[PDB]
Amino acid sequence: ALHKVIMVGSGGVGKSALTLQFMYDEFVEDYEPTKADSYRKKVVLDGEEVQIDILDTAGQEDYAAIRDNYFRSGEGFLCVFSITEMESFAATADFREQILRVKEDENVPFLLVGNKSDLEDKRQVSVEEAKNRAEQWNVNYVETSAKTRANVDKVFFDLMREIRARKMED
Amino acid sequence: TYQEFTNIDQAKAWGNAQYKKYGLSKSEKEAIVSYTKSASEINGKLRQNKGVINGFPSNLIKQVELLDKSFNKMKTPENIMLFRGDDPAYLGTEFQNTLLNSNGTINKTAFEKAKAKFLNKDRLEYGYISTSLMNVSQFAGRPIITKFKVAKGSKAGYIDPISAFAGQLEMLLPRHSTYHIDDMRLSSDGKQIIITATMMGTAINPK
Ligand SMILES: Nc1nc2c(ncn2[C@@H]2O[C@H](COP(=O)(O)OP(=O)(O)O)[C@@H](O)[C@H]2O)c(=O)[nH]1
Ligand SMILES: [Mg+2]
Repeated sequence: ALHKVIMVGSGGVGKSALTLQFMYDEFVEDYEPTKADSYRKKVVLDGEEVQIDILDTAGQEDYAAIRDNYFRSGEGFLCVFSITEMESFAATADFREQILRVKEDENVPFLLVGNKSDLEDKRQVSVEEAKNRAEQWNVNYVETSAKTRANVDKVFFDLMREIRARKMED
Repeated sequence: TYQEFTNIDQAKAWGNAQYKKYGLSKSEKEAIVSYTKSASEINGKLRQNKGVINGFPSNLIKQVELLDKSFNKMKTPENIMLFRGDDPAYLGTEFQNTLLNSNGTINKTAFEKAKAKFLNKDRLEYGYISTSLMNVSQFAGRPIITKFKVAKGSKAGYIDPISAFAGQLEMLLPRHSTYHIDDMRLSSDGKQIIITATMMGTAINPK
């Protein structure tokens, strides 16, 4: 099995850091903001060997044709905001809307990810408002830190589980 | 050394001379006209997302693409000084209600903090940058004046002719541009911060 994950979210929320933390168990700071890359690794997901594919989108230049293409091919989405940036939380609705527009499936595997949980001291987005949005969207909300590793493996594995469940029909 | 226009008619002649060579498409013109009506919204969403556009609705993302690509046709033939005026929030939300003294002068504590924050540093702008060939009335009453040193060959479009909504002598710069703040000083007034910056260029370079 190959579970195709797309990272979405405003610039600077930690898409790259989260991807590189998951992939290589390292905290990579200030990864080139406008640089996109695709990753693939074998993981054991509930006893079964599977491959995860992660597209760490840059997004600054991902015009209609480009983003529509990878939204269509992507099977699951980590919709990342930073808990220290309300604007990034606000923007999550936009990524989701555009994802929903192309996939035409509200049951699309999707996790709302509040990143930079190590920066509680700078929090702008309440857990309440995020959880409420997640509930509204019928998705799980997880708070992560690419810095401390907090819930990083969890978001990827949980999303894979959702993609796998979605694939179970058919 | 950068050309700095000292006369409106000269600035217009220069601008027209560039504009004539652009050969913008109907859709590029429409995108630019729209920009001159809707800059606040487009630039706001760009800033909100730190330049990321893949959450933009169909109309907006198509407009962004058209705008971005239009700069392939719009270059300055010459080192040029460009101007814009800004309100305190340009310096950060912490300056919004803080920059100004009660008498209308720039608070010197706030100014030193802004200098500390920005002087001798690169700044990345997520929105497109609307500027003028001169310090026009639109900008000249604002508390912050920025003079951009824009190098020969840089993406920069004279869009005054394209739209009635275009600012006086408006020069548009591409989004996601970096500039380096070289100098920050108070006007003789004490009522304005005058910022001098060197435009470095845009990350947005569609083939
Ligand atoms: N403190 C902290 N910083 C982070 C975290 N994740 C990313 N960053 C930093 O936030 C900035 C943006 O991260 P990046 O991965 O480039 O975000 P992206 O633009 O969405 O790919 C960089 O300086 C990262 O080092 C985190 O969990 N905690
Ligand atoms: Mg990144």
